[PDB]
Amino acid sequence: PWWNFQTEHRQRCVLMYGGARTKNTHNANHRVFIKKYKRNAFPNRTRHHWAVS
Amino acid sequence: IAHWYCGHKFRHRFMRDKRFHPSLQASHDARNRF
Amino acid sequence: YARGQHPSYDMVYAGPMPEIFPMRRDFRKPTRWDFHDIEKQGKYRTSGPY
Amino acid sequence: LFFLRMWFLYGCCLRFVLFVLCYYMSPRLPSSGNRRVLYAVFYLYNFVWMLRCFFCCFIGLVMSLFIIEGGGFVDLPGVKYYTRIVS
Amino acid sequence: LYKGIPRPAITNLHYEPAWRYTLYQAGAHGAQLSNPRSPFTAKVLGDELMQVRDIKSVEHCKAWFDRLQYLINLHYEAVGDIGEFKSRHTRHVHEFFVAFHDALSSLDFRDTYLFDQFKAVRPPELSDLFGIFLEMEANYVHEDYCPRCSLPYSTTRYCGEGDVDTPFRKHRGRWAPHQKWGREWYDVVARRAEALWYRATEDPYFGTPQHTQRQAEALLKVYVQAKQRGKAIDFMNKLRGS
Amino acid sequence: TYGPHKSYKYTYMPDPRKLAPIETTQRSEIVPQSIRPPTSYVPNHETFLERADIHRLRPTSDFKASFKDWNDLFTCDKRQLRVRGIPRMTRDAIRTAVQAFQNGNPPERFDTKE
Amino acid sequence: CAFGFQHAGCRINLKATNNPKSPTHTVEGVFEAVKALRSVSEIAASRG
Amino acid sequence: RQIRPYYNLPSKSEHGRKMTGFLTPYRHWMWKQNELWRNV
Amino acid sequence: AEFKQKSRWSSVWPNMRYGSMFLSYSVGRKLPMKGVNWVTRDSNRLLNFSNRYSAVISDIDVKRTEEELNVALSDIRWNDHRRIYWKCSFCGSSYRKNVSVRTKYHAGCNFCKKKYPSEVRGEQHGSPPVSQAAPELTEQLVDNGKRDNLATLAVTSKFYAEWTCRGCGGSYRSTIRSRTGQVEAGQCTLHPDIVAWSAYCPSCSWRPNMVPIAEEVSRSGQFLGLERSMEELGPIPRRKRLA
Amino acid sequence: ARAVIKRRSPQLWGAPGAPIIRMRGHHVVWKFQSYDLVVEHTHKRRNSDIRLLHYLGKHCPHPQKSLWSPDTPVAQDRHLFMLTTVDIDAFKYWFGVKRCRLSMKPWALLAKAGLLPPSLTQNSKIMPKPLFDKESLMRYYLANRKDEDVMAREKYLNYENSMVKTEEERAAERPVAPYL
Amino acid sequence: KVDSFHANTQYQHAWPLLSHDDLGNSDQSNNTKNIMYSMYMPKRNKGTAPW
Amino acid sequence: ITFYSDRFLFRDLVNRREASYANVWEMDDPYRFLQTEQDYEDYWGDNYDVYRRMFPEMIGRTGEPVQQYGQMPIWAGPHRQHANKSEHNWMFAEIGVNVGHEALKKLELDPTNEKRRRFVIRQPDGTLRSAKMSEMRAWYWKEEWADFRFWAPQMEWGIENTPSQEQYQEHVPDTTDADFRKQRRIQSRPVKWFYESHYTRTGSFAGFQPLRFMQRRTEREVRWPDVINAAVQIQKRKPAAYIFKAIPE
RNA sequence: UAAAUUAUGGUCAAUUGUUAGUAUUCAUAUUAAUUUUUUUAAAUGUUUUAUCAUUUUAUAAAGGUUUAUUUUUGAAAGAUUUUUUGUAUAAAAUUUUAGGAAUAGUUAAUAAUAAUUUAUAAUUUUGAUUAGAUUGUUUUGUUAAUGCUAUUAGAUGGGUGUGGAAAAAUAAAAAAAAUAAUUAAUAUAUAUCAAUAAUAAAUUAAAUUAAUCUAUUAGUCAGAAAUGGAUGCCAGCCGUUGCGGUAAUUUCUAUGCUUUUAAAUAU
Ligand SMILES: [Mg+2]
Ligand SMILES: [Mg+2]
Ligand SMILES: [Mg+2]
Ligand SMILES: [Zn+2]
Ligand SMILES: [Zn+2]
Ligand SMILES: [Zn+2]
Repeated sequence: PWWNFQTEHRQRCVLMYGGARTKNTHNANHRVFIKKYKRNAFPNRTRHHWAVS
Repeated sequence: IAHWYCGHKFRHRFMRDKRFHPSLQASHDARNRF
Repeated sequence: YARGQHPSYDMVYAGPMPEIFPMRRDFRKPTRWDFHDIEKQGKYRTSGPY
Repeated sequence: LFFLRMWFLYGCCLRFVLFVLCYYMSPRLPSSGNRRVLYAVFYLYNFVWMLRCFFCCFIGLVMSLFIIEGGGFVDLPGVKYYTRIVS
Repeated sequence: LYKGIPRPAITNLHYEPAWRYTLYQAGAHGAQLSNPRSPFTAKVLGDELMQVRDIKSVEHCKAWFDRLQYLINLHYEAVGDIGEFKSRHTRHVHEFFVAFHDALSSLDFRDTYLFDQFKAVRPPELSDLFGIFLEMEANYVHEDYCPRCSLPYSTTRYCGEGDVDTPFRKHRGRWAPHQKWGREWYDVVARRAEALWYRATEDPYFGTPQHTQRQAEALLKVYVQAKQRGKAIDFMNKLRGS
Repeated sequence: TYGPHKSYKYTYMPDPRKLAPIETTQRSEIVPQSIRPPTSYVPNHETFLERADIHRLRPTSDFKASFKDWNDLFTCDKRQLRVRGIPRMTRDAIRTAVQAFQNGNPPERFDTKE
Repeated sequence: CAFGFQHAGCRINLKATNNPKSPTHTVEGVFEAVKALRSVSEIAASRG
Repeated sequence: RQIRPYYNLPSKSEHGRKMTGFLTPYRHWMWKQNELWRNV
Repeated sequence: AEFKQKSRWSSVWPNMRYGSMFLSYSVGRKLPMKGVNWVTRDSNRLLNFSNRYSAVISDIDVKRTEEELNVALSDIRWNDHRRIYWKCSFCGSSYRKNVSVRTKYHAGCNFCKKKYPSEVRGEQHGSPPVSQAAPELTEQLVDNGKRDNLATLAVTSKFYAEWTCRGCGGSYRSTIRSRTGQVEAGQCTLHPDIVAWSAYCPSCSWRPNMVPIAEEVSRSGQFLGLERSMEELGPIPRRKRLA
Repeated sequence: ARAVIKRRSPQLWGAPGAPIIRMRGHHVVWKFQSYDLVVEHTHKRRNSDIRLLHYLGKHCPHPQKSLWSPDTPVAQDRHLFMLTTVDIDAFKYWFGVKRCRLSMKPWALLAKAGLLPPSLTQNSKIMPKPLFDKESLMRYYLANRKDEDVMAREKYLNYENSMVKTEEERAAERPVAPYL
Repeated sequence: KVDSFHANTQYQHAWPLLSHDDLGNSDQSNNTKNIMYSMYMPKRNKGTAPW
Repeated sequence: ITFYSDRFLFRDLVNRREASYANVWEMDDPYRFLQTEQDYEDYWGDNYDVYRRMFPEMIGRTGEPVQQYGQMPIWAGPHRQHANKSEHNWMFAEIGVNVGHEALKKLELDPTNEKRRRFVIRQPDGTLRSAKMSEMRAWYWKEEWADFRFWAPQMEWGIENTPSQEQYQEHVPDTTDADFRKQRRIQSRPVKWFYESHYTRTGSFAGFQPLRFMQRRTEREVRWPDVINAAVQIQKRKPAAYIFKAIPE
């Protein structure tokens, strides 16, 4: 029941009447970039990857 | 705007988006933008 | 009416529907916020008028 | 909001750290006094990182492990991490 | 106009009605018996086959009317003790009649096919039904039972004790004390009788086009047993003027 | 952080329509059950298990004591086999052998241990 | 509600965090919005 | 699967399976009776 | 205290049938009802309403409610919530239920819930009673003192009563309508050979009912179940054909 | 046809072939269990949606009271209901035109629905499996035997075209006089 | 589509409400008119009127 | 809200100015406002006496009968005869591409269509029959029918309709009398639609939001103090150390 | 360059965070999710046969791909029989990085050619090639909403090349050449998924089969609610403005109070 609230969820096994049963993939994950190279010594020579792409 | 995308400041993300702007897309009139 | 010549009495020509007879007197019905003593209106007992 | 403050958290709100040093730091004026600062060390992806945090936890025993949480903003100029409350 | 392609010959379908062909019948693939009431199906089956297939609805209506008649016979009088500690109630037959009327009429479940079988299933004794309800209502006014729950005062003190379908006792409710007879309950019974009388002619399924002397005498019995003097007088005058 | 704004909870109101009595009919009435008498090939439930021991991972021979007699062995269901502390594979094997014998197939299976 | 409106919705500076934000601004902005409202009869008269 | 009776021909071979695929003439006859029901 | 074996699946909620009511399995459901406190007074005591609940008093179990539950007979109220042991005297059957569902509702003996041939149609059975239409079955019931009460039942009723089979003198459970083989019209028809297969207990019901098929196969050189159809085979209107 | 066979879930004649109707359902708590009649290949990958020729419909194996219907005194009509949603056109197309296969559970469900005869799996332990004798079968064949012409006609109607055109329809369809 | 925890295919064709046993609200003996209107029937969004 | 030109009335004005009548009663008849059957229904839908005779087809009088289908022969005979006999009713409804669309419910339920939706009810005795109209409609998403034209239908989410938890998130005794919270003296309960006339029952309506119970964008009314929350939650203060029970139970 | 009407039709668009001279979407709300109060294994013997063999059993996680992953009916379904009819390996578009430059057994023609033919070859600033990141074009979350923010499992070279097709080296919810089973859905050890778990948070009882089970509600300056003692810019508190200088409504503590209620805290 996606349209139901968090506290209103009595169970999660099936949709009781109808609708769309969709997986709640967690978008808010706070992915982290770890700097593994010196500022002027990124291995690539043209494009530099300094953050989550 | 997710904070991890591009730089910490939001203007980094906005500048990164501006390179995909349809009006400023690379062509004969606007070339070698970067 | 079939040839579009009958005088059209559209619903919009109707004005307000007046109250012909007075319905009744609605007396103040009792509620939890109307008590002679305020002792029975407590945060542990009363959460609203109804 | 400030997102560069929690650099050493690396996403997770709780950071499992060890204990090496504990000294005292003077908060930014005019708030005079001494506040207990914990110099702690942890290892993440076979890399050791050391950080200074606020020692909010009250001492009731001897502890070698601690939990670092983001906390709020503190008047101390430079530290941005709090110790987990004692349970 | 004429450069690029000649006009397709299939455009003639829009100008010549002679080419509109349906080489096969609408239900030539075995669906000729899809409609149960079509003259084609009726002719190909026969009257005996028709009654064979409609015996299901016939027996459904028969079961409905048999159960209604049994309930009426059981609860003809509203006062008594049929079981060990259960009493007679008009509410059971009222609920069954409401269920029947909803099956016949309510748009939630349009089971109106039962009405087709009223001609051969409806009992002549049950042809007058609201008169039976008025008679039961007249019997309901015995002074030794609670006007609300129809339970004796001597054996029970709370309304709805010993009744399975009591509406006066919810899951976490409180027991309701026996109500004593009075002019308020007499007028309640009078208003119920008036509503029954109106429905006796308003109902298109069980109601009759003209009222019955049985209904009139049942209503008079209700009035005399509920002690409605001016109401009974006015009823008699309107009966004379009917 | 503080929590849900309002914890949505609902009362329990009994439904007379849902609590109305329901017609039922025992499946044994439609198809009566029976227990096959022991035959010459299988005089007892003990030798029944001995014959129904074929898999190395299904030692049905060791559970002679659990079953009291032929009636118990042919009456106990899968749930009873579970509550009698019998592993899943061997209890399923016992149930399948019993059902095959009831259908008319004696446990004439060659031992595959060797 | 004091003005008597029953079917209306008012929003100031989108999200509340957006500046400026003060009680005087909150009162004067909504009062200006209500003052700058044209009634249906007035609009019809203006359109003729 | 294919049922293999216990009273079948024992393959007196240690380098392979312990039982053969042949069958008793009674087993062949009773198999035909069972196969007749499959055809019905 | 009470100590038992627990497994990971042991915390799975049990299934609840349609007849079953709301269950207070969770602590959130248990707390509000545990909040209330009960007491047995003069106006609350069940023994003071024996003129109305005489059936309840008769069906209650005097002895087993004192040792296994430590609740007095005079302490039980007519609207009691705790489940006590009952000995239904209509068939002498032991069960455990509370008094609130026995007085407010009618929830007594589980076996007597199937007393009538139809749960929906209680008293609508037009069939004669067993004591009249089948005198040969009253002697086959288990002698527990309620034989006459069970004999008063309808022949087509769906009571689940015990029977001492003549095959091996064993007590097996069966239904009286299944035993008699007849059913009330409008209900689901039973098996054609239900009388033959319900004559004995399941242990000894195989060979006697398989004697006739052995005789038939011996006589005819083959066994075929379609002889029942053949004896029926040995005018009817019909519709037209469109092919 | 693999060096190391997936011994847990083997099949016959390899993949992909012989579309078969099954009843797929995720193993959940029994009170939330519901299967799906569906036609798929013999071999299925990790996700069942890869090989899915057509979807037949849901089946709920839970006996439920008929709350939608009014409370009727009919005893048979007040028995528990086991609702199953099935498709007829696609089932017939896959069964006849493509000659698919069926498993025992879908076969039993369709036998209940009236589309198929009872499956071989469901049998009454009371009645044993009978035997046959050639002499008695020949005696019955001689006792009753249908005519060859009528048997050919009924076989033609059952298998080949059955919607025939009679002389009335032929006379109606024949061209009208002006173009003769 | 089929044979999964979130397999949303059997919910695309109309079906009656399931009341075999307790589905979290004791559906086996509870009049679920309000429950159907407030939880079971799909909404336009969280908290909106039933669709 | 609509704005017409100030000369919009000319089309009707010329008709009124050039209308001619034989008599004056024809000119001033009181039913000149009604032209179509919709107007007649809207006018005479109040009283049942005129309506029941003027519009006999409004009330459902003849529905789809239930028939039994010819069973398919089973060549196995009595061996598989028992298989069709179960203890539960088996309900089967056809689906497909054409079938199952709710927008075409009238065509699917119409018996005059050769492609109508098909149903089978296998009774426990083993015979199959056509489903009732209720059973046929049960295979579609439920819809609420209501018409406020003449009589107000039973409105959902009311004082009496909603139960205690949905009303105030607290349990109140469900008594038929002495209910000050519900603002009533005595509620003797007859059957809901027994005494009341059938035509007065026009259905029910539930296509709205119960604001007290559930609303869109449940946000805190004012941030500080933190005690106050959204208007959907109205609760009283919780007592401390309510009561203890000596009896084990 | 004319108005409308034989009158609401063709089925709901709607925004709620007590701030703090002004500029600029950036502290504290709500929803969704993670986090404490201990919920939550991926099973060990696949089978048959003509016997030292043969026949049936074809995509699980391993290896980091942005101009990229594309193919068969020769097995099977499959039917009086023989026989016959057809294919198909190819494409097109969308392709990430703050600070951006060269790439390569290489393009085309020819052919069952050329490690050694012929030619002014091909890729790329309209962002190439290496490098970093990430399993690709039906999945979520938030909102009134053009947005923003997510998603999964699996195609990682050949080298006697079996097979129709390499997908071919532990990993089932696949009954696999005799009806093994249909009273079946219940499932006891070692790494993992949601069957993982959301259950009238306190007053009249469970139409049952009685089967599983405890955690401190957080505060009390501004802003629901504080008085006495101790400390005296010290110890400490802190979402925020800040508080603590000897009357501290902000600390510690006694007691008392507050709460729209089931936590607290952080990312
Ligand atoms: Mg970050
Ligand atoms: Mg790469
Ligand atoms: Mg000061
Ligand atoms: Zn009373
Ligand atoms: Zn009993
Ligand atoms: Zn016996």
